[PDB]
Amino acid sequence: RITLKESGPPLVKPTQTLTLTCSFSGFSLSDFGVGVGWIRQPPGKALEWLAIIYSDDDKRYSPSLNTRLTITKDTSKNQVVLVMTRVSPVDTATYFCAHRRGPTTLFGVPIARGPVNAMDVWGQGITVTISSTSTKGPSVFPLATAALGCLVKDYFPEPVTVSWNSGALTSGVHTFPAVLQSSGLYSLSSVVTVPSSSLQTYTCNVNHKPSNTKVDKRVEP
Amino acid sequence: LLELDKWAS
Amino acid sequence: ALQLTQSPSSLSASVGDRITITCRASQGVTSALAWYRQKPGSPPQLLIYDASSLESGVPSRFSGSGSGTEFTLTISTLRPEDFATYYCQQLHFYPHTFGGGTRVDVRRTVAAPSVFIFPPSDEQLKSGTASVVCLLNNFYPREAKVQWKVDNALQSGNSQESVTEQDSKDSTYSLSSTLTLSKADYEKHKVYECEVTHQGLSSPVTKSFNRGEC
Repeated sequence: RITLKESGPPLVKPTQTLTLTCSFSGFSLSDFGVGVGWIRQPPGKALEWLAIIYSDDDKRYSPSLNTRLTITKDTSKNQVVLVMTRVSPVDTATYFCAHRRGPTTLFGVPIARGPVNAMDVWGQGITVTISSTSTKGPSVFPLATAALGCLVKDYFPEPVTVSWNSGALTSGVHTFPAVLQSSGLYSLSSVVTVPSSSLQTYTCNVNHKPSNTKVDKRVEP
Repeated sequence: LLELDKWAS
Repeated sequence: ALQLTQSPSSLSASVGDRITITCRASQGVTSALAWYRQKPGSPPQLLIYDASSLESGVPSRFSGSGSGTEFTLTISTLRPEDFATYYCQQLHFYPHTFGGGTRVDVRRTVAAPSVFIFPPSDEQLKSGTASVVCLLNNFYPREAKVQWKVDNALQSGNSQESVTEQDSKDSTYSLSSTLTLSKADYEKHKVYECEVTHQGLSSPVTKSFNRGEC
C-alpha cells in the first residue's frame, strides 16, 4: 500500500524560501521509472502542476515557475523535497505530492506504459499561506425576511469561529469562507436570515484562538 | 516546441 | 502552450442520472490522459488512467473514452459521493497540464437570490475604513454576478466576494460581496448600489442606499 504525506511550514513570508517535504512509503525512488510529482491548488481554484522527479533522477519543472523551483529526492529516506524561492501571496495554496507509476515490467522487461498515464496516489496536502502578517485579532462590525450579520475583519491567521446566540441559533445562518485581503489579513462575514417579525435578540459570538480574541456583538435594526 | 513526456513515443 | 479545456465548467444533476464531462486538448496527447474526482477538503482521486483504463478499486460506473484531442468521462448512474469537482490531466507533454475542472452539484428548481445591502457601521468608519457589503441569499444555480456602483460609477478592483458550499437541505448557494473604501473616499459619494444578475431574475435587481441620508 502506497502513502504519501506532505510536511512544511503552514506560514511563510513574501520573498522568503519555502521548503516542502514529501515522505512516502510503499515504494522506493529506486524502483524502475517511478515518479513523485508536486501539484498545488489555491483556495477555491484549479489544480496546477509544479514539478516531478523520477527514480533515475530525471526532473522536470513547470516552465512558468522553473526559475524558483528545485526538486530533489533522498532515496534512502523515501522523501522528495520541493524548494520554492521568493514566494509571494499568490503562492498560497494547498500543496500536494503524488506518486506516478513506472511502466509495468515482465521478468524485468517493460511491457506496458499505460499505467504511467496518471498520478495514482496523492498525499492529503499541506496548506501554505504567504503573508507578511503577524498574529492579529479581528475587529467585529455589525451588518444591520430580514437579514443581519457580523463583519469579522482584519485578522490573522485563519481560522476564526462564529456562532449565533451562543450556538442556539443555527437555522438560516451563513458563515462565508474568509478572503485573504491584499493587506495580508483575512476578513469574513456571517449573516443570518430571520422573519422580519422577530427583530428576539441576535448576537454573533466570535472567537479567534490564535490571538485569544473573543467577542460577542449584539446586532439590531 | 512542447517537450514530450518521459514515456512518450 | 498546451490548452486543456473541460466542458461544461459546471453541471447540475440528480442521484441516478448519467452524466458526461469532456476534456479537449489544443494538441494531440494520444491516450495519455487521466480523470480525477475531488471532494471538498480532500486530494483528487484517480478514476481513469491512460484514457479509458479503470483504476483498481474504482466503481465500474465510471468510464472514460477518446484519444488525441477529445476525451470524455461518463458516470452511468450518479451516486451521492459523486457530487464533486472533476479534473482531467494530460501527461503526454511537459508540463503535465490539468483542466480547469467541472463542478457537479445537486440540481433543484431555479431560485433567485434575495438581495440585501449593508452600509458600513459608524464604528468601522471611526477607524478610517468603510466596508459596504452585499448579500445574495439562497439562490440556484451557483452562477451569479455582482456589480458595484457608486454615484453610478462602475467599481472595479475594490471588492472581494465569497460563496458558500451548496446547502445540504436547500441545495442553494449564498454569496457575500464586500466593497472596501477609505473613509475619505466613502464620504465623497452618496449612492451606493449593488447590482445583481442571476438566471432567476428576469432582469437585474439593484439594492442601494444614500449615504448620510437620514
